[PDB]
Amino acid sequence: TSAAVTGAAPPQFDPIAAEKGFKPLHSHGTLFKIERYFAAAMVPLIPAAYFIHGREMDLCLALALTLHVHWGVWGVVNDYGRPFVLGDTLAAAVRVGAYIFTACLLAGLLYFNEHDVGLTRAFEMVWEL
Amino acid sequence: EKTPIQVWGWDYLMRQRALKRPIAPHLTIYKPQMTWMVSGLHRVTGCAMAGTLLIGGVGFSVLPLDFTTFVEFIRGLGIPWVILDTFKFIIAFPIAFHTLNGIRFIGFDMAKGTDIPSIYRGAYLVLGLAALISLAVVVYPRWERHKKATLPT
Amino acid sequence: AQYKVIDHAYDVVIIGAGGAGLRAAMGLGEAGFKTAVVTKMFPTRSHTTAAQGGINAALGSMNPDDWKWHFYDTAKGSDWLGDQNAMHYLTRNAVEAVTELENFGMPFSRTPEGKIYQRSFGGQSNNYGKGGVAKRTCCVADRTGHSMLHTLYGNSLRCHCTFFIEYFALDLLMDKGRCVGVIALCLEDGTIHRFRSKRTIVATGGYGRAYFSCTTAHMNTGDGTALATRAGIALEDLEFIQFHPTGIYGVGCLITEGSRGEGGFLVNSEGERFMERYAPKAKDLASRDVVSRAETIEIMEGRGVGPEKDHIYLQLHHLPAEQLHQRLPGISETAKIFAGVDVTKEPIPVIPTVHYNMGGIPTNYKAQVIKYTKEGGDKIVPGLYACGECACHSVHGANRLGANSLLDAVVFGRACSINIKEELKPDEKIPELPEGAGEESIANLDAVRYANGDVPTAELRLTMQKTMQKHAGVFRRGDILAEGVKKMMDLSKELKRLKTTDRSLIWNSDLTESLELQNLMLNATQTIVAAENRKESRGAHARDDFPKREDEYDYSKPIEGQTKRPFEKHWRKHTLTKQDPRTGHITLDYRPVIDKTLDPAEVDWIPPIIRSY
Amino acid sequence: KRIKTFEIYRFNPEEPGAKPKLQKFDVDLDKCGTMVLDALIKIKNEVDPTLTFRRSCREGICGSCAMNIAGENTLACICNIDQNTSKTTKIYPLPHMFVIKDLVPDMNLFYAQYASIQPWLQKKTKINLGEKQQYQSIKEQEKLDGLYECILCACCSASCPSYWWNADKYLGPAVLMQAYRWIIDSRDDSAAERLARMQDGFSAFKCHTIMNCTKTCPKHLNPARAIGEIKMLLTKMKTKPAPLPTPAN
Ligand SMILES: *Cc1cc2c(cc1C)nc1c(=O)[nH]c(=O)nc-1n2C[C@H](O)[C@H](O)[C@H](O)COP(=O)(O)OP(=O)(O)OC[C@H]1O[C@@H](n2cnc3c(N)ncnc32)[C@H](O)[C@@H]1O
Ligand code: HEM
Ligand SMILES: CC(C)Oc1cccc(NC(=O)c2ccccc2C(F)(F)F)c1
Ligand SMILES: O=C(O)/C=C/C(=O)O
Ligand code: SF4
Ligand code: F3S
Ligand code: FES
Repeated sequence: TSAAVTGAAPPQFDPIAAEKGFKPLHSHGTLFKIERYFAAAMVPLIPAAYFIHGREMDLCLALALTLHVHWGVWGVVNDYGRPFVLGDTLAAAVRVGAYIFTACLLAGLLYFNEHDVGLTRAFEMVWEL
Repeated sequence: EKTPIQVWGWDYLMRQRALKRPIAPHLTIYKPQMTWMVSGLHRVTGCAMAGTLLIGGVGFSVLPLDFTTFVEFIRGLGIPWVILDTFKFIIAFPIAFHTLNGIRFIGFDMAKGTDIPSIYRGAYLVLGLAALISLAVVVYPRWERHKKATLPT
Repeated sequence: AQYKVIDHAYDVVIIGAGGAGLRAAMGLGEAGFKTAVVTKMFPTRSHTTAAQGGINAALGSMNPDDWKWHFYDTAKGSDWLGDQNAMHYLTRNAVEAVTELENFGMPFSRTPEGKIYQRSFGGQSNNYGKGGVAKRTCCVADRTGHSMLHTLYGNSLRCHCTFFIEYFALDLLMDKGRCVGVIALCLEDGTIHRFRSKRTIVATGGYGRAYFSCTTAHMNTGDGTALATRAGIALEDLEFIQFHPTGIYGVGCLITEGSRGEGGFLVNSEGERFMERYAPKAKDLASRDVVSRAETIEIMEGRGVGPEKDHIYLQLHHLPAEQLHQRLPGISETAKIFAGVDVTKEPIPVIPTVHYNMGGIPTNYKAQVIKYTKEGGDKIVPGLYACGECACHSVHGANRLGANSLLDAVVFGRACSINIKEELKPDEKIPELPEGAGEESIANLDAVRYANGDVPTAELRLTMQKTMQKHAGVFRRGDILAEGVKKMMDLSKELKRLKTTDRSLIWNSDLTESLELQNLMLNATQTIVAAENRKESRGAHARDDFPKREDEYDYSKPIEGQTKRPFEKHWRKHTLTKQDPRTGHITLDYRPVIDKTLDPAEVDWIPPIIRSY
Repeated sequence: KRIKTFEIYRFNPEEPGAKPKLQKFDVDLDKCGTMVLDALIKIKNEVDPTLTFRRSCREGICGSCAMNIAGENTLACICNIDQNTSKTTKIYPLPHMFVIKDLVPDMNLFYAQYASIQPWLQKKTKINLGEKQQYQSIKEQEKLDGLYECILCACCSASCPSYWWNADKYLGPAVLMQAYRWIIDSRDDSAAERLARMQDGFSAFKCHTIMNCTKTCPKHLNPARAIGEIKMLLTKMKTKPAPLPTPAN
């Protein structure tokens, strides 16, 4: 029979009716600009360490190496750890564990170049065995 | 906060899961390629090193078993020289590759050399290049550790 | 079994989103109507996107030109079977139509000066038939139809018209001569829909798939013309099936006329430009109905080429790789892919293929669908419009001029808009569905779904397509057609021995196979009989046994003092087939060609002449 | 006589407790066209009419017949069947699309995303519609090469793990390809506010330069190049303006 319902217009995106209340110009461009400069300038660094060891090395390697890794893993987390699969409340928790990872790292690295051999040296020793 | 489209995207996935529709096969079926495998390995190396430096600083602090002692509760275990010398290579290769391949990925991030042939040379130029630096870092000291296992006069 | 049915209420509904479909869609959206666009694939997939050569318009970005000379050629190429008013309409509107698309942001190729680029095409000529070859086609190098269609789709979002995509139009909603809406099937979830609408546009492209070989889509089954037939509308000029000269030998992919337009020519086994014989003036750039025969002869007479002596070569290697890569990017590719041929080194294997249908659904210059009797002329069926290929304004008559179709889809689409924004009473409201209405369309579906026949949906389709090719070919003899119409009428009878397999509602492809057959029987059968009944030789149409073009006079000899032949003795008339779908039985009226302009004061009509190229 | 065999993904959505699977088909390469699509069409006609996929052009240009064949995303209608019959070719729908039936993916989210980038010309100085052309020189339209050609097949997008993982928040290469298309057109004025709409973290910055996009485009197009150019505009380097419409135009 043609005794049936009156339905609606199938889900569609209207890009102009959406442009109403929504502009927030909040640009991650500039941050992205710098995290790329960072690694860029951090290039001459990494070979310098093969050449020059010592105790100021250990510590700024660590410094830089933390920043890169922080940023980096933040990026890793927003990839693999996401709401559709995890559900929202747990996806926040991983976004936090990101910063826990920076701290666990830097504090752990700090420790190393104080009360152990250092990084530059930890390598030196492994090469002579 | 999400652009209006991202919002639409969300509801879409809600809708689509609401109909218990399947996801088309992906990593299981996609073809091994130099584009994605390099990129993959780049994370891996990326995270390998960070994972190292975690169980590093953290291990050795939360533990009463410092580095020096570890370094030789391995030296004192009759380990043949080659086996040790690829363990070094292994450690050197991450750092080698992630760095070179790293610079590459900046070009791409600036639309430099982003076309199949120039893409493919890089990927080889750098996969081989690292494998090289890596190897000379391992084997050359090992050379001077024999060049002095017999000084002429 | 049982089915879900859904009701929609829209001002206007458009069946199909081709070029014509979108150009309408956006006209109405723009003036604020509650449109609905129903189509059975994402709009960018319509056959319009394969269009290659260009779109005709006198901007003269190359050399001064007048829209009048373009009108000339249109009427000429039409072999005086077109309506001269429509052709008038088309041709003054063409400069706007195009530029509108450059303003909408189409990346037309460009002249050094900075204006639109233009190329020469088949059939066209300056100064009312006495200049050089006109450069009147505007083009995005070789991708013209594609580029345009995205542009229209791009702009179709800027004006809020609700797209019902992957929907199959089943039939029109008929209220004794009044069109109220459409019935449709929703592939994605099996639900039937009804569309109350004030107005209804059918814009569904040709029926090129009736043949074995064609340059057309798999989707081009002319289900528009099926809807008019099952709504009891008369169809017209179904014997005018254009064959495109340079189909690609193996598959049926088109190689744009634009390649001849740019220089490259035809060659036979002898290694000779045989167009110098058949068209001493235009050469390889005559009208397509001519050129297609020239090839069909050459072959028949053993000057054909290959290991089968049964196609001919299109040659372009004598041209600069520069001009080739730049003015003809796409064909260079398809050459390489299907033929395995490099246009810089070799020629391409080509062979006339069924291309366009100048036939379709009868309309005026106002693009409104019309019935017709001798008794009281032509009564407009209100609520209903048509444009593009499924249309027959007859801007083409017996032979379509090349690159005038994207034109006539832009222009009469755009006319669909302007001419409803002109006569819609913002007072009275949306038509009602009669009780138990639509129920017969669905009934077909049902039995076609569970059809326990014994000949499969696919084997049938094939046989008919073979039999169409053999009979409604380039050259048609009398006893062939009559033997054709014979077989064919057995086939429009085989439809009750029909075998189907997929019983499912959702994305049932075997079933849109079957509906799309049903809808091509009604096409092919009417196509073939109309062909048979015509005893003349004009445009796309050629007879072995009636080589002459029958007009009122005999315009070979000066007119002075000849006797006008009676309306029934000559053949300058539109063929109008009816078929009852239950029986499948065709009976044929004949409408008079419209010979008058729209503004006698602005432009003077063109009296029939001898067709020389 | 030489027989090719094909492995094809299958899902019957209407059937109760439904599961996807691979089905196997033998095909007579002697009685068949040179292209993969050809082979598909054979077995709907001659073995199995339930087998369902999308097709229109057959000339490689509609974009409908997009899928994954022997591991790569490409167009069935322009995919040469692997002659060697010792090896079995395997056909799957565009990866990580939600499937409707058999080889038929839900294309809607993709489409929307296309829409959201506003794929039409827009001008600050509003213009008389039917009147004279807008100036654009030949150097400036060549800039649009490799851009206007996208047939919206979605091959590239379905080949980008980023896009698999975050289809929802990340636009994807097909769409940014086109975004750029509009921002760099010398007749567009919205160039500044077009970039505005994707400045966030996930819209365009979630490209990790994997490069899969370019390697895969059946149309020999270059999405990454585009994306690269976008990231730049999103930061440092700038859009050019028009040269002025010359006098006597
Ligand atoms: C085949 C061809 C035609 C062609 C050409 C090259 C080729 C290969 N090149 C041309 C050129 O260079 N210049 C020119 O002027 N014309 C050229 N042509 C002819 C012209 O392109 C076509 O005739 C043109 O497409 C006309 O447009 P139209 O809108 O009428 O045709 P379409 O876009 O193919 O229409 C299809 C739309 O209708 C919908 N449809 C069809 N059936 C249904 C059903 N059953 N239900 C719902 N919708 C339906 C289609 O789905 C689509 O939206
Ligand atoms: C100057 C040397 C280095 C350069 C030039 C470099 C380059 C890069 C770049 C460009 C990325 C971004 C990935 C993307 O989003 O496409 C990245 C990511 C990352 N980097 Fe580095 N890197 C360097 C050194 C290191 C080192 C030594 C480590 C480990 C200790 C490291 C750890 C990581 C991690 C964990 C990521 C995660 C993001 C991903 O893999 O996609 N980086 N690196
Ligand atoms: C099998 C191939 C095609 O794909 C595999 C699948 C699983 C994850 C990945 N690789 C990533 O996922 C990856 C790698 C580097 C940077 C960013 C990503 C990201 F963002 F997550 F997409 C690769
Ligand atoms: O020659 C062509 O491209 C076809 C043109 C047309 O169909 O008008
Ligand atoms: S860039 Fe290529 S792969 Fe991507 S949608 Fe366009 S045609 Fe398809
Ligand atoms: S694969 Fe994705 S990562 Fe960017 S380079 Fe292509 S869009
Ligand atoms: S069906 Fe047109 S792209 Fe293959």
